[PDB]
Amino acid sequence: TEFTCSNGRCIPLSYVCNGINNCHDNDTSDEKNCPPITCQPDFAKCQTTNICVPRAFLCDGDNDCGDGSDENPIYCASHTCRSNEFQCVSPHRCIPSYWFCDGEADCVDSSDEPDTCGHSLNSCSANQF
Amino acid sequence: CGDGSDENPIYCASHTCRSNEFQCVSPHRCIPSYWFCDGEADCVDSSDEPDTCGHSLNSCSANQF
Amino acid sequence: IGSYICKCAPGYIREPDGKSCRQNSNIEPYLVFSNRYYIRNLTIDGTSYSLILQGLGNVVALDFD
Ligand SMILES: *[C@@H]1O[C@H](CO)[C@@H](O)[C@H](O)[C@H]1NC(C)=O
Ligand SMILES: *[C@@H]1O[C@H](CO)[C@H](O)[C@H](O)[C@H]1NC(C)=O
Ligand SMILES: *[C@@H]1O[C@H](CO)[C@H](O)[C@H](O)[C@H]1NC(C)=O
Ligand SMILES: *[C@@H]1O[C@H](CO)[C@H](O)[C@H](O)[C@H]1NC(C)=O
Ligand SMILES: [Ca+2]
Ligand SMILES: [Ca+2]
Ligand SMILES: [Ca+2]
Ligand SMILES: [Ca+2]
Ligand SMILES: [Ca+2]
Repeated sequence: TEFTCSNGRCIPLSYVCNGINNCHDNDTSDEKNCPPITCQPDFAKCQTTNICVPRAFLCDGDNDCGDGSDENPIYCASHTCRSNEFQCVSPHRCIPSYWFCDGEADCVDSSDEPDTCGHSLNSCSANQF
Repeated sequence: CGDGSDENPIYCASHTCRSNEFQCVSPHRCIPSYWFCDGEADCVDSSDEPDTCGHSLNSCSANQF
Repeated sequence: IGSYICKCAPGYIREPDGKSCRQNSNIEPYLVFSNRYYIRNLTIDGTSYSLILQGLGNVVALDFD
């Protein structure tokens, strides 16, 4: 069930050609034998590994490439917000404006709905209960 | 950027061409379509105007010389 | 390597929990269910309960378009 590398370290056989040098060894013996890991259109590759990721992920704010190849601050810092959204002090990630005072923390910092929103009220139709 | 920080292949490889342009085998850089057979090498490889374009012709107005 | 990430498809945004997703459209999703004589409308936010139709004979199945 396992494969061994030049450093006296062993990894599952399936991991050998997964596209990441799991052995971290001098010879890079797990990936060294594997074929060309091509990447499909509408996908992108990461500087440190032979991984293929959809372009939508490139500036979504999540470290999808383990090396941080996506979310490169030069290209991704271009974002803007509050055209139809709301902003939070936590790492940038903007949410539809109506969402902020709705009564559930849409942001990790919960800055979307402090007491400043104002105390809640509700109403019903005249023919209802 | 001297380090090649710009032109990062992940982001910049998204380019497309020939909506209104023409393409050359030399490094990607597309030029307006009309430019290719105009008679001056708009591309470093001069692939924009090989003999395939066809031998040139010109015309003038009936009242001219 | 050493962890996982959760992704919400287009039209969905991700909650602080990381594991959960919420829907981006403003219109409230609602539930429609039918008894023998009634078709009822209930909102997932729990704020509203209303009637679609009454007096039907036996409403055994519903679908929408
Ligand atoms: C690989 O091993 C040789 C001999 O032990 C060593 O000199 C060299 O620096 C190593 N290279 C890397 C990249 O680990
Ligand atoms: C892999 O890359 C080659 C070029 O190196 C071709 O473009 C091929 O079509 C690619 N295959 C896949 C499945 O993406
Ligand atoms: C958001 O981005 C747009 C892009 O056209 C504008 O630059 C706008 O000024 C930005 N909003 C803010 C708050 O600066
Ligand atoms: C150029 O880019 C556009 C972007 O919408 C299309 O993907 C189009 O298919 C591309 N052209 C070619 C020749 O592939
Ligand atoms: Ca591997
Ligand atoms: Ca990302
Ligand atoms: Ca909220
Ligand atoms: Ca030319
Ligand atoms: Ca993992």
